[PDB]
Amino acid sequence: AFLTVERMESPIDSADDLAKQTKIEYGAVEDGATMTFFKKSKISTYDKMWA
Amino acid sequence: LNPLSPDIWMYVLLACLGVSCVLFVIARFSPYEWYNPHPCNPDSDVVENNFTLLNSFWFGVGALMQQGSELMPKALSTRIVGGIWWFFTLIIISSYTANLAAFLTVERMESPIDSADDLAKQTKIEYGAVEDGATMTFFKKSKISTYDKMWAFMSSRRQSVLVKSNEEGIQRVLTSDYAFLMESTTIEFVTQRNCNLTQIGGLIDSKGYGVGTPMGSPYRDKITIAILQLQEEGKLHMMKEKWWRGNGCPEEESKEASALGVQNIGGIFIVLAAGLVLSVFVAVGEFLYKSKKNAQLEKRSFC
Amino acid sequence: TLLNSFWFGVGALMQQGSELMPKALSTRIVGGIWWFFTLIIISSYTANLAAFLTVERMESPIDSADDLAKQTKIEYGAVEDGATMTFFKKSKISTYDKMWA
Amino acid sequence: LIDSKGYGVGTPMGSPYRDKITIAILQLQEEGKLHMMKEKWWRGNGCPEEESKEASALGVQNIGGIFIVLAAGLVLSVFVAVGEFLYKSKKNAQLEKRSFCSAMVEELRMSLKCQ
Amino acid sequence: LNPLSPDIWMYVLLACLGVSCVLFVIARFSPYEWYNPHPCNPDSDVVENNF
Ligand SMILES: CCCCCCCC/C=C/CCCCCCCC(=O)O[C@@H](COC(=O)CCCCCCCCCCCCCCC)COP(=O)([O-])OCC[N+](C)(C)C
Ligand SMILES: CCCCCCCC/C=C\CCCCCCCC(=O)O[C@@H](COC(=O)CCCCCCCCCCCCCCC)COP(=O)([O-])OCC[N+](C)(C)C
Ligand SMILES: CCCCCCCC/C=C\CCCCCCCC(=O)O[C@@H](COC(=O)CCCCCCCCCCCCCCC)COP(=O)([O-])OCC[N+](C)(C)C
Ligand SMILES: CCCCCCCC/C=C\CCCCCCCC(=O)O[C@@H](COC(=O)CCCCCCCCCCCCCCC)COP(=O)([O-])OCC[N+](C)(C)C
Ligand SMILES: CCCCCCCC/C=C\CCCCCCCC(=O)O[C@@H](COC(=O)CCCCCCCCCCCCCCC)COP(=O)([O-])OCC[N+](C)(C)C
Ligand SMILES: CCCCCCCC/C=C\CCCCCCCC(=O)O[C@@H](COC(=O)CCCCCCCCCCCCCCC)COP(=O)([O-])OCC[N+](C)(C)C
Ligand SMILES: CCCCCCCC/C=C\CCCCCCCC(=O)O[C@@H](COC(=O)CCCCCCCCCCCCCCC)COP(=O)([O-])OCC[N+](C)(C)C
Ligand SMILES: CCCCCCCC/C=C\CCCCCCCC(=O)O[C@@H](COC(=O)CCCCCCCCCCCCCCC)COP(=O)([O-])OCC[N+](C)(C)C
Ligand SMILES: *[C@@H]1O[C@H](CO)[C@@H](O[C@@H]2O[C@H](CO)[C@@H](O)[C@H](O)[C@H]2NC(C)=O)[C@H](O)[C@H]1NC(C)=O
Ligand SMILES: *[C@@H]1O[C@H](CO)[C@@H](O[C@@H]2O[C@H](CO)[C@@H](O)[C@H](O)[C@H]2NC(C)=O)[C@H](O)[C@H]1NC(C)=O
Ligand code: NA
Ligand code: NA
Ligand code: NA
Ligand code: NA
Repeated sequence: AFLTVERMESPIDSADDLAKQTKIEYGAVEDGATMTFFKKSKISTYDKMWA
Repeated sequence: LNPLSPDIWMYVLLACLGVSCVLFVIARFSPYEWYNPHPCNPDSDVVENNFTLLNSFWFGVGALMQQGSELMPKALSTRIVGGIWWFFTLIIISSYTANLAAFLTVERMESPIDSADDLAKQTKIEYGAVEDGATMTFFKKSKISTYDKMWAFMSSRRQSVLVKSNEEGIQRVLTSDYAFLMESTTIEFVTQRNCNLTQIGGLIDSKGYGVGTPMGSPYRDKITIAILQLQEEGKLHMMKEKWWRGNGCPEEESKEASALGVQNIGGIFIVLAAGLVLSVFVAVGEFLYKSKKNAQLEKRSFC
Repeated sequence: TLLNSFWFGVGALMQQGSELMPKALSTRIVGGIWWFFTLIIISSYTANLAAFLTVERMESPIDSADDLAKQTKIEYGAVEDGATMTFFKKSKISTYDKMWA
Repeated sequence: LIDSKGYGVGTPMGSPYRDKITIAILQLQEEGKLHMMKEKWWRGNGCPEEESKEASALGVQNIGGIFIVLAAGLVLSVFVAVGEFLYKSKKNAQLEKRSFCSAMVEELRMSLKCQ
Repeated sequence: LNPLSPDIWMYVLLACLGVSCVLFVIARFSPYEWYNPHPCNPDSDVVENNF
């Protein structure tokens, strides 16, 4: 029950997997072209990253 | 033999000869193991230590495989061997049942190849490409790198790695062992409805598609203000998510994890078959040894 | 005897012990390899009956509308062209748009 | 790749300098030139790393410490093998008449084979 | 030595010495566990324990 717990877990590999990780805080360059894509996105996976 | 990473299989085997042979040294040097195997009398001067080198391996192997042995030592210097070699067993045998429980319920299929470079070293995979399309014009003019060496593959074995269309090769890779070099827009389309065929590697080339326009037009200054408008609102991405979606394959179920057959473990019907034949050969091998002794005992040797 | 040779054939496979305990080298390998045949089979049994009862405990029946969206085996079903599909065709929640797909 | 922006050789307010470049930059894009130069400044150390994963497939890194306690469990066997050998030699020297010279004779007796 | 906490391993070894000593007391105190280990020539008054 240890070696099947740390086998179910895996490092994040995409942008939706990081949305389910509220422990790891996001970080970005502020008020630039990166947040420009994220504030007007209606995909609602990246809107969760904006939240 | 998979769940213990064979450094440990070589260390335990070199510890099953290690602690075994030291227990031979400790016993013959200790006084209490010099007791009588015939305790009916006080002594007939028949006082003899039981631990021979054949019996020294026997408490080694017999304790490592949970079945026990016949010796079960008496002297305190041979209890400390018997108190640690037993505790050496209940972690190795209780990590074997731990890992093999954790490899059957949670499996992750490792691919042998991960890129165009790790794929390049193994010539047993029979790469192939789509002959006379847009891909062969990339590798023909390729004088760059690794991809030049892959051109020497395809020129050596033509009409077998040069499938005439996309659809015939998808039938071919579903049967044979094959690995495409084709467009990464169609690969995103095939892998969503035919979920046995994943995209390993990544981008090697970036041509990029585009709306056509005749030679000289005021359209193209207003086409690009419409395409770049659709990139920013995500409409060009939401339409890309809409058509290439299809069915989708959330394939994680683990599939009743495994009804374990011969296909996983069959080597213990091989190491059993290669064990009993080894003992028939030593049965005749010591049968001649008794005849070798009887050659020296009475008078006669071979008759 | 053959009556006792099953006893080392059965008792060594069920880990309860034996009564013979062979005493010479030509019967130490057969006495030794058969012990290694037991400890792989019995530890591919305990290590696999654990692997059934933790698989059908991770799975659970669907309890919401997003969990059924991840189940492409169970096909949806609805009343056709009515008030139910009216809510689903104009939804922009994109969880119910996946149910419309 | 979330977004697909793309860089570009810029061109001033509406001018035919875009037309001589969009022709000529596609010759660099298709032959080899934007891969021969991209691997000339984005090269780096070429660092190999991690052998990617062992990932709970137990080796020496986790249960290797029992080979410490198996090594430590045999050191306490040798040091007590002297202790049993000194305990009866102290007893047998008390019995008949003689001193610790016979304790070496007890080693001369127990150095023999199966008796 | 991780899947049991350091409170169990400290108590298991203190339950090993707790049952090695109590079984030593009961086996001497009990009448039946006194027996002669010589039935090859019985009735010898050579009563000894394995304990
Ligand atoms: C029924 C009787 C049961 C007795 C069980 C006793 C179990 C004792 C448990 C005590 C619990 C105390 C908690 C902490 C102890 C740490 C132990 C450890 O991990 O390894 C320690 C040593 O290893 C040993 O302690 C010796 C074990 C081998 C010999 C045991 C023979 C038993 C015979 C019984 C006859 C009586 C003789 C023994 C009397 C004790 C040190 O390891 P380390 O420091 O990490 O090494 C790295 C050092 N470095 C970093 C510089 C490289
Ligand atoms: C004895 C120590 C253990 C074995 C030694 C190795 C340890 C060294 C560590 C690492 C090196 C390992 C690499 C060796 C490769 C050689 C080929 C090989 O042997 O495997 C072959 C057979 O397997 C056997 O026959 C060996 C096991 C049975 C004989 C030994 C035990 C018998 C009693 C012992 C008497 C002494 C008592 C000792 C007491 C301690 C594999 O079979 P195959 O035909 O290739 O099947 C392939 C099928 N496939 C293609 C689908 C995949
Ligand atoms: C692929 C095919 C390959 C196979 C076929 C190849 C074809 C070739 C054909 C034929 C060749 C094969 C010949 C058979 C070999 C053994 C014969 C035998 O049994 O006699 C002896 C060896 O048996 C033992 O017990 C081993 C240990 C010896 C005990 C002490 C003697 C000296 C120890 C030093 C060296 C030891 C080893 C050192 C490290 C290696 C019997 O010994 P024992 O004293 O009577 O046993 C007492 C048992 N007791 C304790 C119950 C009382
Ligand atoms: C763990 C230890 C390993 C070996 C264990 C022993 C060997 C293996 C024994 C039998 C092999 C089984 C044949 C394979 C068929 C598989 C089908 C099945 O599941 O059960 C079948 C057999 O049911 C039994 O097995 C009953 C148990 C046998 C008891 C005798 C063993 C004691 C030996 C000691 C005696 C001492 C001798 C004297 C000594 C001196 C019938 O069940 P079913 O009708 O098919 O149900 C289907 C349900 N389903 C569709 C949902 C699946
Ligand atoms: C939990 C139990 C505790 C420890 C047990 C004892 C410790 C030592 C045990 C095993 C040591 C193994 C060392 C290396 C590991 C194998 C690697 C290998 O390449 O094997 C190969 C050859 O090797 C063989 O075929 C031999 C199989 C090993 C079993 C030995 C049984 C002898 C019993 C010992 C006692 C006898 C009693 C005698 C009494 C006097 C076979 O595999 P492959 O062809 O490479 O398959 C390729 C597939 N793959 C790539 C995914 C792998
Ligand atoms: C004369 C008496 C008998 C002695 C011999 C008995 C015969 C049979 C004995 C053993 C047979 C089988 C084992 C041998 C295999 C190699 C061991 C190994 O794997 O290394 C392990 C030891 O871990 C360390 O190296 C950490 C530092 C250890 C310092 C000294 C330990 C002694 C502890 C105090 C001693 C006093 C205790 C006192 C308590 C009161 C782990 O290695 P690693 O560093 O983590 O990395 C792997 C490196 N490698 C790949 C090269 C392995
Ligand atoms: C790193 C350096 C090394 C570590 C230093 C280690 C320090 C020294 C280590 C161990 C001390 C002794 C070592 C040599 C003697 C062997 C022991 C023995 O045989 O037991 C004897 C008890 O002892 C007696 O003879 C009766 C007196 C009781 C002593 C205390 C109780 C023993 C508890 C546990 C012992 C201590 C446990 C540990 C305590 C902390 C058995 O009685 P016997 O009289 O032999 O039987 C009749 C003899 N006859 C059959 C031939 C007729
Ligand atoms: C001649 C000799 C006779 C005795 C044999 C001696 C050898 C073997 C004896 C014990 C084995 C090892 C000793 C310590 C471990 C015991 C439990 C422990 O962990 O401590 C306990 C503290 O309880 C105490 O503090 C009492 C300490 C007195 C020792 C004997 C008490 C038990 C007997 C009378 C028993 C009466 C019970 C009712 C019976 C029907 C901790 O509590 P817990 O229980 O572990 O967890 C429950 C609490 N919780 C749920 C909130 C977490
Ligand atoms: C599991 O994947 C393997 C991949 O190797 C499949 O094995 C191939 O099966 C086809 C049958 O159409 C053979 O022509 C190939 O030669 C096999 N490849 C080999 C042996 O390397 C296997 O069919 C798949 N199983 C299932 C149930 O999908
Ligand atoms: C490889 O392709 C698929 C992937 O498992 C297997 O067949 C598919 O099965 C799924 C359901 O699991 C269906 O939705 C697909 O339509 C099936 N596709 C095809 C082409 O049959 C197929 O059995 C696998 N193995 C081989 C040898 O082709
Ligand atoms: Na388990
Ligand atoms: Na057992
Ligand atoms: Na037993
Ligand atoms: Na078990």
